[PDB]
Amino acid sequence: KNGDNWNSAIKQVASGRFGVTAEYLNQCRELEIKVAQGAKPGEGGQLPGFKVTEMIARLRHSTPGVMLISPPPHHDIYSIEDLAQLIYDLKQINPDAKVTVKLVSRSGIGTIAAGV
Amino acid sequence: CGVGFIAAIDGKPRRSVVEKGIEALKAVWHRGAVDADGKTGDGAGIHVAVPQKFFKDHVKVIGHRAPDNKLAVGQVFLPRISLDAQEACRCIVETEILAFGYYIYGWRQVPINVDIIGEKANATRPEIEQIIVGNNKGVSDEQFELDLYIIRRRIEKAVKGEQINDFYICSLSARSIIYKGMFLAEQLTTFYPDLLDERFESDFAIYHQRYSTNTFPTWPLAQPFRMLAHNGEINTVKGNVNWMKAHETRMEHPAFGTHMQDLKPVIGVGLSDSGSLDTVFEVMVRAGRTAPMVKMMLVPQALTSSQTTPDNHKALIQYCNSVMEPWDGPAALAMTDGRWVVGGMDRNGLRPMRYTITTDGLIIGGSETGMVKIDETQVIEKGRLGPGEMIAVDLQSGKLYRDRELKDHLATLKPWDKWVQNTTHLDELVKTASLKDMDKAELRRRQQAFGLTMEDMELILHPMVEDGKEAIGSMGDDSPIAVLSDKYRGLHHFFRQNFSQVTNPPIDSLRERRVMSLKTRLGNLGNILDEDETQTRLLQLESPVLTTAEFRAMRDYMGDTAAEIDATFPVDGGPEALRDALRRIRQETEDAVRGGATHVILTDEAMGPARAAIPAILATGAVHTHLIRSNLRTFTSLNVRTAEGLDTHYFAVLIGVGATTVNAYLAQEAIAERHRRGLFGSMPLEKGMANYKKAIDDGLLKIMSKMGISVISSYRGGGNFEAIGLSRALVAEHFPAMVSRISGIGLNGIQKKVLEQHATAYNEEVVALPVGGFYRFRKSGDRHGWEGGVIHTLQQAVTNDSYTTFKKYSEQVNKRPPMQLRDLLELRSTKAPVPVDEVESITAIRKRFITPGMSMGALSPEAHGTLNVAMNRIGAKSDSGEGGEDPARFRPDKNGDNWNSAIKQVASGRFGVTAEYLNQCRELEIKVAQGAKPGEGGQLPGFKVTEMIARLRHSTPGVMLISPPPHHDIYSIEDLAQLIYDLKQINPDAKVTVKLVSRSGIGTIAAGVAKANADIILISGNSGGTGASPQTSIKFAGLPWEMGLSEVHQVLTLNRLRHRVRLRTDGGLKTGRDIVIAAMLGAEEFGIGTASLIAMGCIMVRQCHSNTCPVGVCVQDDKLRQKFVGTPEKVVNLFTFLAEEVREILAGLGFRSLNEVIGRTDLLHQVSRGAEHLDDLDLNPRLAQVDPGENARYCTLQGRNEVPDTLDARIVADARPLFEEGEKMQLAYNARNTQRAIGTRLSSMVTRKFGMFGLQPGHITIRLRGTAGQSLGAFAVQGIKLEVMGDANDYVGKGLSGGTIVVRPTTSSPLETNKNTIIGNTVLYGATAGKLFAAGQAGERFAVRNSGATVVVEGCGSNGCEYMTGGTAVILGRVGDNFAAGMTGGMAYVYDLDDSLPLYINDESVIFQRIEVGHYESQLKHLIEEHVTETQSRFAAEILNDWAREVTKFWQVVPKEMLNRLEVPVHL
Ligand SMILES: Cc1cc2nc3c(=O)[nH]c(=O)nc-3n(C[C@H](O)[C@H](O)[C@H](O)COP(=O)(O)O)c2cc1C
Ligand code: F3S
Repeated sequence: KNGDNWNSAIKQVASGRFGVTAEYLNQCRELEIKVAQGAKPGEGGQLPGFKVTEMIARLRHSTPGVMLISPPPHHDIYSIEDLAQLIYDLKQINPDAKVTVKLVSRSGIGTIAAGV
Repeated sequence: CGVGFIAAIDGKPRRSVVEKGIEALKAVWHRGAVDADGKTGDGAGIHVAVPQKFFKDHVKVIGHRAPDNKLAVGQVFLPRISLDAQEACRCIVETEILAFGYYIYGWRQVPINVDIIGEKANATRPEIEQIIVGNNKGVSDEQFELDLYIIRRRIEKAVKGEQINDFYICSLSARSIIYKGMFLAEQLTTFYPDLLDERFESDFAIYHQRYSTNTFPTWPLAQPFRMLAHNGEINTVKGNVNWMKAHETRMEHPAFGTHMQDLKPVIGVGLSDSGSLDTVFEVMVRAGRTAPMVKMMLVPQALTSSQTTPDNHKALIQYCNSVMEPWDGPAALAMTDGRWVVGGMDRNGLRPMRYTITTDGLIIGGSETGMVKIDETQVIEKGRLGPGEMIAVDLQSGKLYRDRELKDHLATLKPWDKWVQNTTHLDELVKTASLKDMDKAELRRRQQAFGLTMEDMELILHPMVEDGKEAIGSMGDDSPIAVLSDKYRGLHHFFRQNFSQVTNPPIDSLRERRVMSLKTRLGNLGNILDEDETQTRLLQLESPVLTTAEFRAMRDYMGDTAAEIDATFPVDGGPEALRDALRRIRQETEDAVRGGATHVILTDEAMGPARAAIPAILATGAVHTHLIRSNLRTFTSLNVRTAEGLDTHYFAVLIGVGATTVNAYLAQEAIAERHRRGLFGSMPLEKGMANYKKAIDDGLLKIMSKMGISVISSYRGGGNFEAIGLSRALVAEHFPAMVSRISGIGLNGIQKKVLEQHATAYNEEVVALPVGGFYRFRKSGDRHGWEGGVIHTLQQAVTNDSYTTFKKYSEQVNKRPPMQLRDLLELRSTKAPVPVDEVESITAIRKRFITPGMSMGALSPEAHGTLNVAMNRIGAKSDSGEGGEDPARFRPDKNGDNWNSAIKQVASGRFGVTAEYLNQCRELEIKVAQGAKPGEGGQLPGFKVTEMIARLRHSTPGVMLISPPPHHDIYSIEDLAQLIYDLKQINPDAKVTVKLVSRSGIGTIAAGVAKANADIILISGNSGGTGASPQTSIKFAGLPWEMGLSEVHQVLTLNRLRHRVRLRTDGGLKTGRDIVIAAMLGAEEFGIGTASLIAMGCIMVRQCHSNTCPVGVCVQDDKLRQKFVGTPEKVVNLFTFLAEEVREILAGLGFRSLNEVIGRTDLLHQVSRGAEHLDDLDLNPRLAQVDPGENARYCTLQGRNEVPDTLDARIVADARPLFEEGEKMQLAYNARNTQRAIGTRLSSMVTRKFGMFGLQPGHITIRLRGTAGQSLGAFAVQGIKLEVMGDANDYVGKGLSGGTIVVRPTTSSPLETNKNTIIGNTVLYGATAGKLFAAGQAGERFAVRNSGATVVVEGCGSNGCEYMTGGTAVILGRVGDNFAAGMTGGMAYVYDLDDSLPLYINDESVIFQRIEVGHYESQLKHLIEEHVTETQSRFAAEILNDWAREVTKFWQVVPKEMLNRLEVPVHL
């Protein structure tokens, strides 16, 4: 009511697919795809046991007080063709948003850049 | 437009100064007008020192040997068309230079670039050359400059003496040089490539960029002049040039020598006002005086009778005003000598000026602050200039003198207190002389001799001596003009007063009487180029009106030195008695003057049954003009008696023509007679005489302030009038420079009428005075325009739908004898008639009609609503008026009507003006004046302000409301272009229409307004009604609208601007023939006005100013409002009938539509009255037809005229998420001075979206870096917040309604907050609600007409909180002069450290005291807490720390009207 916009303008599609939902993908302007980040490029994001509250369980559709660790590989990205298919899917489900990949700087990234 | 000066304090030549000057020139394009092509401007110029090394190297390159003494350079514009004229001009210059024996080094042709100048300013481009002269005789510099000045005068004279036009010496000296032209101000440095060389170095630079009012340019009329650079306009130019012509005969000095006989015509011919000002300035400087002294003597400071000024400056000002008469008007001067550089203001403080000091000893002054860029880490003092202030720099000693220090250094030269002590003010003289009768028969005889009536006499005389004020009319005058009458009318009916509309504003009289002077000096004229206490040995009077007692005292004083002259002529003389009488009195007074008599007394006590009296106006004019033409007026002070003077207009016109004092003895005789019969009651004779004298003085002050003049010493002999209905020969022979565009009766008719009246008076034994019918109607005589029969016939025709009755009404209206100018005309055509059906549809001409607005405070809201309903039903456009409008009227009706308007007025009061109120409309209207009162403004009596109008106007109930005459934000055409910019910014779908009043010379203002991006002009005649106005204003002002309309159309077509602006006239239209004639003259839209009122109940009772109008139209009480009998069907039928008659007459003419006739004057002809024998009124110039060329005479483009975009656009694209979702936003930008009206378009958008108060405060915030332009936050609604870091220019916070503005120096400022200026003038003009927190000294006219806003400022200027009505203002520190004058509602809190407030404040309607109630203490505490939280000012925190000790230092200012109506008692 006070002109406060609490929504998030960029949404993420990570390797966990915790809160992804048909309604969650239309409240945005740009969607982002997560491959790896600068701290844990291989093992994916993790969340401790005593952190997840009941609200976290409702957000992530899970059991309260359990250790949640995201699977390292995107189970639907096993090759670059899978990446193209996933971008097709995302652009189909959202008719007006943009897609974005997220890489980590390493040698031999040129071919990956050209592919994406 | 703008002037500016950059000076170095040390006094060393350098390049950075010229660099800064050119940079300042390059950023002023926003103020000056724009063109269509972008290659022509109004004129620009720079004035710098002479680069000695540059020309020395040039001469060395030529081949000569450069000497060591200085080298003078002179710039000349030679004619370019021919070739042999250039040769003769060079020969003239060389033969007048080589006379003094100097040596010439040669000429030079400055290279210029001729692709920048547009084609218009190129057809009159002169050939620019320079001449280099050198001193081989070896004289000092002062003699050198004096000789060069004398050489320039001699050259100008010898060239003028040969009719060699277009030859101008711009500047010839060895210290200064001038580079001026007609190019754009920006391209200066790319037009004169000489200025690009880095070898030009100076220590002072003065730049000017003017603002023209004519499409045809002229090079020599482009500022700056030799010793001056003026911004504004000088009103008193005619009186000043006349008195200069008088003084030209006895001014001499041993410095010049025989060459003084060359400089007799000190003022040339064909120069503008600033030109004459500059030439007199240069003379008085070269004579030996210094620059500050002559600045004081030409335009002095207002001699206040207060204890704010010590006696030193008081005696100085007395001497200055004793030497020379002032030059009133708005003027911000930036002049320079060879030694001093002075900036100064006028008496009132209208134009703006701001200066800044750097750390490296450099001072930069100009009109706006952001014109030059300086880092914040180098400013030392940002100042301003109040009324009459001045700041100077001395280059020889290298010092900077501010106001008080310079005033002291001036007043410490000569013993001014002793010199001023040799005067004599005639009060103790009459007091000690007081220690040392006419029968009623001859009294009535003479009263009938001079045509005085009885009822019209007491109706205007008894209210003068009863309370001390003047009468009040209630409706527009339709009496015949001075020449079309058949009864006797004195000469004063033939002179209409003047006024200023746009070029310069009028002056208020009730709240600015401190700055007006009515002093009169006798025996004071002398050598202005001499300085000795002999000049302060004269006679002083407080007012030029004298009763018989003081007149006898002065007569006994003068005694034998007077020379009394007759003013009578034999009645039995031949057909040429008046001319011989004039010649006789002329020779008599001239011989008396040559006889050493220093006084002339015009008296006509020799009237009897055998000799008639000459109208004193004519005698005074003849004597004055003859004493001027015989080089003798400088000797004798003219003294005049009369037997007719009764009203203020008579005394005004009698003093304006040359007289010094007027004594009306017969009126005092009549007053004493009326007292001896016991009519006033218990009032003594002396009290009545005092009231009468006060009334005459106030009338004179009103007539002076009508046109922006504050000194009677400069109005005398000015000829600021217009004679309508007189021959050209007589008005050019026996009167000063005036204007009479149409001719009139000559000497024969005057004598005939005088003799006939005298025969009716004395030959027959008249026993009682007639009843008279001038003001009111009577059956005896004095025919009018509206009559009983006509009113009844109109009412019947409109109430019975009988078109035949309307035809009979029109026939009755047209058959009357000629009562107006157009009645002397007759339309004709040679084509064949056409069946009536082919004429365009009735609705097509019905849509060309409007109804001029009337304020809601004047007439009852029922009639206003009826007009609006009828107009919104028929399809035409109505007007809301001046008193705002009801908000709930913004919704349609269930029956198909709408109680809204289509045109909103933005007057000089700004009552209900709000960002919303300017949105529900189509055509904004900016009222400047009207026909019933040109220079008074709208007024509303006391008891007509009920609670409804109180909640509408945000005012106090039961108290009078008189709007200020001048627009506090329109002081010149520059501010008017600015205001039109703001108004077109706030509303995207409106066309801004200006209103005008007919007068002489309106063409210049017309062309200016056309160039100022206006859309619709509106010319009004003198026959417009009102709700309340003085009688002199109604009967003795304005001209018929035909003359003005013809003039404005011809001027707009001449400059090829007519196709860019429509035209519209109003005032006294009843029939169809007048509409067709108005269409023929050039009008396109017509307003009917009061006629509609008569079709609604008004039957010309003329009691609207008493709130008891019988039928119930102009009323504000319950009982009379219920007697309303109006109906919109009446107005519908009225407009239907008008369109029907127009259709019929246009069919009879031989055309088919209105587009075929607009702009044609070759269809009119003139028929005269041979039996009247009067000199045929030469209406020929009113039929002057100029060929339009290719653009049609009526043509106009579709839609409003475009306008450039400001920063607001960049916001509305980056804030679109706000207009689509409604969320908080914070934006940041850099703000230059060129950007104007930052943040108004967003205000309009949010007003359309959420309304006035739809968003909570601070819903969207904007930060601005640098220097904001003019009109910051104009009409910002609640929810917007603006915060600027730096300084604002002017007009900041205008029209604020709910918004929030914050100004503050940036965080790195080394300055002191409460010791510098941060904003401009007229801050918060007519705001309604919101807040304004600042840190610094404001400007003059701070928070005028404020009502509801809350403002907190640290120190302000003069006229603070003037005319306030509500809200709260918290001032910290020193306040200006004349503070809280005329305040009516609200409250003020001042912080005084020296208890100086009781000396500056105005005790008219405010009381100042100490704070006692804890409630107000807590309120002020909260306000200061909020202010210091917002801007983090250190002074506010320091106050809040020591609050328990500062609660006593505060003073409270409370209006005299809210003493009991307030909830909490302000006094315990
Ligand atoms: C009673 C009355 C009140 C008026 N009030 C205003 C006013 O408040 N502001 C204004 O600009 N003109 C005012 N006018 C002038 C009209 O707008 C219009 O110019 C004038 O009445 C037309 O002249 P007319 O009487 O011949 O029709 C008023 C006129 C009358 C008769
Ligand atoms: S004189 Fe005025 S008050 Fe009404 S009756 Fe006529 S309009």
